[PDB]
Amino acid sequence: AWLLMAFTALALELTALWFQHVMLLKPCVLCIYERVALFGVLGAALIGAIAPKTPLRYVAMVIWLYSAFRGVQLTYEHTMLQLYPSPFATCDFMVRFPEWLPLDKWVPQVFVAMPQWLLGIFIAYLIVAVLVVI
Amino acid sequence: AQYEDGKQYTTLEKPVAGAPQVLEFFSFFCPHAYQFEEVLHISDNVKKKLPEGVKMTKYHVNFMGGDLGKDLTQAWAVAMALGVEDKVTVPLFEGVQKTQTIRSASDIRDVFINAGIKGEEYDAAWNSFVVKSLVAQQEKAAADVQLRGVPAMFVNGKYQLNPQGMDTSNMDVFVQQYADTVKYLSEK
Ligand SMILES: COC1=C(OC)C(=O)C(CC=C(C)C)=C(C)C1=O
Ligand SMILES: [Zn+2]
Repeated sequence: AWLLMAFTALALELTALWFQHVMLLKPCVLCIYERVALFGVLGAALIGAIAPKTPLRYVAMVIWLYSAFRGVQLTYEHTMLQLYPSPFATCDFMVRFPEWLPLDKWVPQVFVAMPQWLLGIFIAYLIVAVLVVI
Repeated sequence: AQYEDGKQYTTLEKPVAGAPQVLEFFSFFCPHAYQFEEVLHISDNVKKKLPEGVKMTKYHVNFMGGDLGKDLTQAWAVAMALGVEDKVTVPLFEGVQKTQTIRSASDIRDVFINAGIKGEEYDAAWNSFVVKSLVAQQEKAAADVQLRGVPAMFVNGKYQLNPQGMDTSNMDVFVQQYADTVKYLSEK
């Protein structure tokens, strides 16, 4: 089951990290939110959970759970706010991240040199969390 | 007592000595906050609860539009420098989306004149010592309490409320809740 997500992770890890390079940095924050979540959960899955294709097999559900939860809410949010400008909402950059956890943005993001579409992928991947369980 | 830190005000890590009693960092363009001050006029609705007579302050931020951000900052500082902040505030605030003046200095200035103020004042303030001190004061003010780039009103040494901590079920009364936290921090 590892290679199953690794194929997309290998390409998705890079592809996601690809189309954000020379294309012209174009940094933000909410951007880093899905990126740190997208990479964290996809990795946590292959990097670990997605490996025991035979026992209790259910370590990934928790990992996938977080993927979309954040994903769906990272997709279905600021985006809607954009056409319905609301007070609490505003602009931002970088965004803090206590509990140490090295760089996080100071590198995962800046370590390089229309996103609306991105919204559909996560919203879709959401159901993948349930079916994959087996 | 059902009321505690976390879902009312964000607890900073270090206050800024000598900093204004109540200071708001906002932008003239980019944030949805446009409604914050233009629609809910929170800075205005909230000032109405002035406790004991605490004075409020308004600051602009440097992000977005590199030079434009900084340029608008001077403009805002120029406003505070003339003392004619309230009058030009809205016209210039509303001047961004509803007039689209985001251009050069001489342009950004032109609308400033249009706000019903005489140029003889704006001219001196364009570079005067007072203005230079004010533009820097912004950045500094923000930097002392690490902003990030969002609308937030901090209270004398105290912290700013958590807009996401409160509730959003009464766009109207929301000011009261927004204003209940500020009042408390002022003398408590
Ligand atoms: C809203 O935040 C994001 C972007 O906006 C600047 C992106 O461009 C990208 C990358 C864009 C492409 C076309 C791969 C991602 C992944 C993202 O989360
Ligand atoms: Zn109105």
